[PDB]
Amino acid sequence: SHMNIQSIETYQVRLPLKTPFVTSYGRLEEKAFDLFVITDEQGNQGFGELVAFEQPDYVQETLVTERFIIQQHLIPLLLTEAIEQPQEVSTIFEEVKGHWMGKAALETAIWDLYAKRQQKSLTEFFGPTRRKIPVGISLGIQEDLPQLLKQVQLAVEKGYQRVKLKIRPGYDVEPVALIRQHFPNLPLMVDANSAYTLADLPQLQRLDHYQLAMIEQPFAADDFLDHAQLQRELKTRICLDENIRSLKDCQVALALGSCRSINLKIPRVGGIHEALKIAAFCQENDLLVWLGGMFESGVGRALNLQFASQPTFSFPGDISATERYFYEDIITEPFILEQGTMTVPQGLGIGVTLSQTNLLKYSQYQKIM
Amino acid sequence: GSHMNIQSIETYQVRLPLKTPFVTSYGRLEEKAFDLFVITDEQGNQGFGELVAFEQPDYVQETLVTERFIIQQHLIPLLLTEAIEQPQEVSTIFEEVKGHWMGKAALETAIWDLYAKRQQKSLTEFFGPTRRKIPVGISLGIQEDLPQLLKQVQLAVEKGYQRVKLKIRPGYDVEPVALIRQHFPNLPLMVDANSAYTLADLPQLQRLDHYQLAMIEQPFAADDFLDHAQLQRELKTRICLDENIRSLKDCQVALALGSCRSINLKIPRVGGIHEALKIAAFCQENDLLVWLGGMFESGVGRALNLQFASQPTFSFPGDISATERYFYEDIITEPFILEQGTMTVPQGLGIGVTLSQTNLLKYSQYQKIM
Repeated sequence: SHMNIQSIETYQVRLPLKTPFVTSYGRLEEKAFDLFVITDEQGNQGFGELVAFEQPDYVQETLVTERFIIQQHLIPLLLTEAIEQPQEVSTIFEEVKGHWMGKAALETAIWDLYAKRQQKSLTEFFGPTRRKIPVGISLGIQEDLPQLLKQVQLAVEKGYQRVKLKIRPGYDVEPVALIRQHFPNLPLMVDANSAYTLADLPQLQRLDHYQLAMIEQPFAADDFLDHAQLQRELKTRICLDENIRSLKDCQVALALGSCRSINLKIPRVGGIHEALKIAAFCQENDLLVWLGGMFESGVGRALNLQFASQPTFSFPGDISATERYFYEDIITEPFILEQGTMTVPQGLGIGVTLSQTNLLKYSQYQKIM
Repeated sequence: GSHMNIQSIETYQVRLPLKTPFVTSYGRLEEKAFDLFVITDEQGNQGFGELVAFEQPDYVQETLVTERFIIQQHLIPLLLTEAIEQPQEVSTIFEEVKGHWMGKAALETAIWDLYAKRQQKSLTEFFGPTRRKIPVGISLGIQEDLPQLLKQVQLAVEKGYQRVKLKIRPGYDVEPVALIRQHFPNLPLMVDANSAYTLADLPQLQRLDHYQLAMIEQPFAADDFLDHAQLQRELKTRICLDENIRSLKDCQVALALGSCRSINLKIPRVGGIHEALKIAAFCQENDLLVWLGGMFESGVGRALNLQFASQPTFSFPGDISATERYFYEDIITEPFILEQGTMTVPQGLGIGVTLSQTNLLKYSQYQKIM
């Protein structure tokens, strides 16, 4: 009675955004994502989400291309061997190069399935975990400092224990100074989104005076050497994102001295097994690791909350209630956020149940096998 | 004005019959599929480029179908946003697209070809010093029957090849190498490890260090820099990286970690000619032996490979062969000349080839994108 996949179903969902995306390729009025439902011989069902964007701006994977790699190469690989432990999936997919998000979509669903098989919450496989966890908040560029200061104040009023400010060349030292002045002990970090170059090192060093938790990806998404040049000169921890796809990338960053913090995203790293290996390595080498979001639906969000609930993830991550980005979700229950703290879903697997009514109005169904 | 006004873009999805079908985890492939792109300006000049990506993501992540999609959905629209004057502008235009190196190169290489023709020059006139004819190497798979192996090496040498590449595996390395170095103590020989080894096999690889090998290619994982550096520090022989080198920055990291002393360069894998030129230069500046690898290109990609590899910096013969070595027929009108291990570099404007309308009709599906 080993895990014997009876069927695989998928929903191509398009969830309306409260704030549509503007990309170099056009506008996006909704976040598109594919859901995968893997049913075993027992009737148990594992849920997974393909979160890849519709354009290769953040990273190379896109929804349409990963969707193809899943049906043409990954699913066939997944269906050849009987799986005993979810950790075996990463090994099974090993022969497929790249396509991390496509792998994660299927791999995370197998972990969910396995958990349900054991009649346990997936959290039971992540070692010690919290029931509720503080989450951070991120503010975009606010040229009107007074209003920005207003935002931080409301953030603190709502109990958020950490704040992230997006930053760019002509907007960094001034706004960070203002917030550090009105909030001396507030955990603060900045997000440079690759907006700087090595020539801006002088400017970036000024931030060392404001006790920031970290400065995220100031240089190119594919750079290690420039970041190392900066990290050597900074007391503040530099954080990498796009560049960290696996345990080995963390090992290369550590070797080069590229950073002292890692932004971890399960889909970007290919799944839970890889995310777990990366988190363990960061713990052993003083690399502050935290979890980031990717506009996931409730399916991916549930998993993020559970994974981020481990004590290790002490720095509040980028996780919010689904309604922060959407009007509705495709799962039946809402996540509860009270004073910057969210409850970690309990219940078998990821602890969420699909909303057939909403899936019916926002998605296209298809039985792969 | 001196800008290339693109009037039309045409594509051909080709499937060229292989003399030896591919065997993949997804099935046998009787032909090498690839897409050709033709970019015509207002003067009637036409640039040719090729999308070489395999039909499965086993070598590298890109696949023919997915890159084909990225090209029409993202790259072509981007390509058409500026009135391009210099081919170097393409890689900058494409910079915002993450990854998709092979898709980028397909169009980027066509623009270089178009520009050269526009300037009334052979593409070689843009690669600095270049040779008219160049020696190419030969590859040889695993051969447990040493006697025959020695026979094939004897054949290659008799045929003029000045370098041989042997596929190697954990229980098959020193044996065939020692045999060849004993019968050809002066022949340039390299070994392709195809990521079949692990760091624990160090002692076995060290034994190879005493056969004057030009290099040992990617003994460890395709995405590894650190294990390779550990090995490299223990060997006199040059370690060569491939899958892992997508840009100049990747070479900079490899050099900083001491991962290798040689680079397998493939234009498609690197995103085009511009990045390839930056990589070759950095290699020449840092004593990294660079050579051109192959990807079963049709005559379009092959013509470019010969022209780029003709630069004297590419001292080590690369994996470039006549199209006949892998295919029955080609989609260009003329076969490449190969005499005693030496191939003729295409002269003529751009990459110097003309498409075979007859063969394109036999082996491809046409589509006018713009």
